[PDB]
Amino acid sequence: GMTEYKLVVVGAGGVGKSALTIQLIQNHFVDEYDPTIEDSYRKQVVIDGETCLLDILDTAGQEEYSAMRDQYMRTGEGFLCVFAINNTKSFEDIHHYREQIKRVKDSEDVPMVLVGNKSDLPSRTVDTKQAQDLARSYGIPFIETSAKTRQGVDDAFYTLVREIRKHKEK
Ligand SMILES: Nc1nc2c(ncn2[C@@H]2O[C@H](COP(=O)(O)OP(=O)(O)O)[C@@H](O)[C@H]2O)c(=O)[nH]1
Ligand SMILES: [Mg+2]
Repeated sequence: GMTEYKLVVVGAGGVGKSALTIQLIQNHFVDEYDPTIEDSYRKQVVIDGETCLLDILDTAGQEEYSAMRDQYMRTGEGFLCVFAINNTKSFEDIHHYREQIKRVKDSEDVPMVLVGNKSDLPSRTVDTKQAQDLARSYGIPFIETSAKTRQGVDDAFYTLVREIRKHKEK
C-alpha cells in the first residue's frame, strides 16, 4: 500500500479539532459537530510529490477506558496540538497534551505541530509571539489556522507529515 501517516488531533473541547479535520478531509466547514464524537477519517493526498494516505483521529477527550487513549497515542505517529487563539485555557491545556503524549509513547521525540485555530476571529487572547515561544520550547512548528476559511489547514497537516518523515529517517 502507499505510505499511510497516522495523525491524531488533540486539544481542549471547542478549539476546532473536528472542524479542522473535516475541512482537511472534505473541504467544508462544519460549524456544529457534537463535541463528544470521536472518529477517524481518511484522505489520499499528495505531499511533496508523495501520494499517501492520511489516517486522522479527531479526538474528543476522555475515553471509556484510559487504555483506549494510551492505545491511540502509541499508534499515532504525529499529533496536532490544537488550541484556539481566543481561548487561553485551551492554550494552557497544551502543556498537558504535550506531556501526556510523551508519557504514553515513552518518548522525548514525538512528531507534533502546535496549531492555533480560529485565526479568522479578531478576538484573540493568545498572541502569536506567545504561541511561537511555546512551539520553540517544544522544538516543533507553529501554524495558525482557520478551519472556517481553510487558511493554514493543509499546512498544519502536511507539516505534521513532514515532521513524521524527519522522525522516521533517523
Ligand atoms: N470562527 C471559527 N469558528 C470555528 C473554527 N473552528 C471551529 N470553530 C467553531 O468552534 C466550535 C468548536 O468547533 P469544533 O470543531 O466542534 O471543536 P472541537 O470540540 O475541538 O472538535 C464550533 O462552534 C465551530 O463552529 C474557526 O477556525 N473559526
Ligand atoms: Mg470535536
